[PDB]
Amino acid sequence: EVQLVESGGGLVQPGGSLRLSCAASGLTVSSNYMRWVRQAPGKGLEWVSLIYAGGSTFYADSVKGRFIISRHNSKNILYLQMNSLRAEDTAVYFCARDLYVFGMDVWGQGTAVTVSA
Amino acid sequence: DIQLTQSPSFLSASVGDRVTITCRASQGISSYLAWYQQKPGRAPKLLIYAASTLQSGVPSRFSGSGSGTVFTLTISSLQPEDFATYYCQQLNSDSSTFGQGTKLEIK
Amino acid sequence: SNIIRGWIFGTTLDSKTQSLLIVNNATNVVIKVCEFQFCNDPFLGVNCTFEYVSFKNLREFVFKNIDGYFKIYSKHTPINLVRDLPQGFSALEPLVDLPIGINITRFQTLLALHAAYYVGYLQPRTFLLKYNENGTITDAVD
Amino acid sequence: EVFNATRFASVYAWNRKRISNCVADYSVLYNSASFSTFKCYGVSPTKLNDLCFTNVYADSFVIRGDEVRQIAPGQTGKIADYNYKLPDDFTGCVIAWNSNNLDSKVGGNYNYLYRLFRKSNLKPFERDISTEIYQAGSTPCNGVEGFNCYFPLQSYGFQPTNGVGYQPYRVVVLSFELLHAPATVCGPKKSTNLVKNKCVNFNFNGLTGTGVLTESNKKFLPFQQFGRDIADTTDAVRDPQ
Ligand SMILES: *[C@@H]1O[C@H](CO)[C@@H](O)[C@H](O)[C@H]1NC(C)=O
Ligand SMILES: *[C@@H]1O[C@H](CO)[C@@H](O)[C@H](O)[C@H]1NC(C)=O
Ligand SMILES: *[C@@H]1O[C@H](CO)[C@@H](O)[C@H](O)[C@H]1NC(C)=O
Ligand SMILES: *[C@@H]1O[C@H](CO)[C@@H](O)[C@H](O)[C@H]1NC(C)=O
Ligand SMILES: *[C@@H]1O[C@H](CO)[C@@H](O)[C@H](O)[C@H]1NC(C)=O
Repeated sequence: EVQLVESGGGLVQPGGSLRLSCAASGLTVSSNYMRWVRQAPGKGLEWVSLIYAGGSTFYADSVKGRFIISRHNSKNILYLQMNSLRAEDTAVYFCARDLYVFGMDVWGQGTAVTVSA
Repeated sequence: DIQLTQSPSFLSASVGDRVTITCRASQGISSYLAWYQQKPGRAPKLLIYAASTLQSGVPSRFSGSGSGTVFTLTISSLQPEDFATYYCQQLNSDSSTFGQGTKLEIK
Repeated sequence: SNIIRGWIFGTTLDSKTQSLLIVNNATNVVIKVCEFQFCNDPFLGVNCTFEYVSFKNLREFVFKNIDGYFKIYSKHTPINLVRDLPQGFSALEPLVDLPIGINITRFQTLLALHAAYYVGYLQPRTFLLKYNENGTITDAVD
Repeated sequence: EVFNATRFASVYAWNRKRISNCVADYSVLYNSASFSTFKCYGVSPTKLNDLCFTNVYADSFVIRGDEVRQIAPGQTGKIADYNYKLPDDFTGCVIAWNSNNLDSKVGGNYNYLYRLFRKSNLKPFERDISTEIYQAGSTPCNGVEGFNCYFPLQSYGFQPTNGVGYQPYRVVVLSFELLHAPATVCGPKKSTNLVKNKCVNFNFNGLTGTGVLTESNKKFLPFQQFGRDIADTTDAVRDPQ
């Protein structure tokens, strides 16, 4: 069927940059609405950033400017760059599907990304 | 911005009991609200998308009602394995927020 | 009986590119710019950028394009000589100054089928126009 | 009449009307208080009447009120890209107003559709009226129960009960272009009350002469616009009004 694998969670340093990786099977990253939503431990989900099929990147108010997203065409792998991270950004990020109004279907598996110094 | 809040966010009920989860958005979003189910240590799954309807593959026991600033998640048959954290999100919005979330447990 | 019924003004005038079209009907005067495909001898039975709506008889005309303006002049003096255009002088008053903007290097005439006509060519020549007291041209010398 | 026309095209199939050979009252248009949003980017509405163009295009469509901000030059978004894209350099105005009582009804307003799904952004001033069945097109079998493919057109959810910003706002965006062609649509021309027998500076269709104007006796030819003297000095003008 279709399965989304999320990877790239690990310890980083403030002001660093790590490449979050998401592998999607059965979906084309070119014509899909990838979105990133994180889940802090002991807390609910919260939106992070959104990218349209053709571009037009969107970011949350808290992480505006700090975060940059750039999906790669090679094997429809979803990517999410991080910049100027903080200790409060530790959470389990998740992948998204293309449905904007018809309701989401699947996420990524999700890996916790611990940020501290 | 549009903010969402679920009450009472902590409800305890037994099996085969009707439970209503309300996500009253602070700002009008019409019927564009999606219901999710986030089991612990797993990824959430959608139950109702946009207006009151059924996602392909979810049990028919899940239903919803209400539109605008009021919503209600209705479960006719409360199975023992549907107790998780439920989320509400504005589907037709550029900045899609998430609800506080409610906790379901064995009474 | 007004056999002449229209004019064509276009570089290609065969639907290849935009060409000025003048079609004259008793109801109204018709001008378009749309592209039409016409045969070698189009007979009349008995995208558009611009548009406009407005042998006793001799219908003189002068068509010219300068500064992107299509100018039409005319004069309908009665002629009692059926052989050739008569000796005499009759100035032509302007009718239309529509800014077509389409360069014209070719010309054609429309006829009706169930009748002579003349064609001159203009060229820069200094004239000395004599104006009447009422403002009309009575005489002119090259 | 286009603004007061009952029928308005949808956002995806936005109507394109070519306005030529007339005059538009931009002063009156800006003076109208019915417009909630009146944003001009190319020419200010005060000087729009003075500014003279040659071709005007009117795009009539109905969008959700929250997308009015997205409808703008150099703007990104679902509506701003997938079905109505504007150039980075813009010469025109954007007009929006409330339309809750006009088109929104108790029942669902499905007459208006939006390009929810699209493979890539559209070029400015380009419309995609093709109601293609499945945007993604992963498999050409055209299955009814699409999994990776979905219908790009979706009906707007309109209800007067909400009244929060999701209500439809009628938005029309103009485009003024200079095609190096003589003007057809230009601003209104203010005509002052003419005064005679008084030394008054005058401007008759660009004559811009100075002198005292008196009632004359000479009779022009009906096509002749202004007189002249022997020394090529203007000495008689036909009043246009
Ligand atoms: C008008 O001109 C057209 C030329 O195509 C001709 O066919 C037609 O008979 C004329 N008269 C009317 C009433 O259309
Ligand atoms: C009208 O002329 C042709 C007709 O095919 C084409 O270039 C286009 O549709 C239009 N062009 C211009 C410059 O208006
Ligand atoms: C005149 O015709 C030439 C074609 O040889 C064309 O390039 C030019 O644009 C035309 N001029 C006008 C004013 O249409
Ligand atoms: C000039 O005066 C009137 C003006 O309409 C005209 O009828 C008359 O024929 C003209 N006279 C001459 C001598 O041209
Ligand atoms: C408008 O201009 C025409 C030009 O001939 C003039 O006759 C008329 O009196 C003017 N005013 C109105 C109200 O038509």
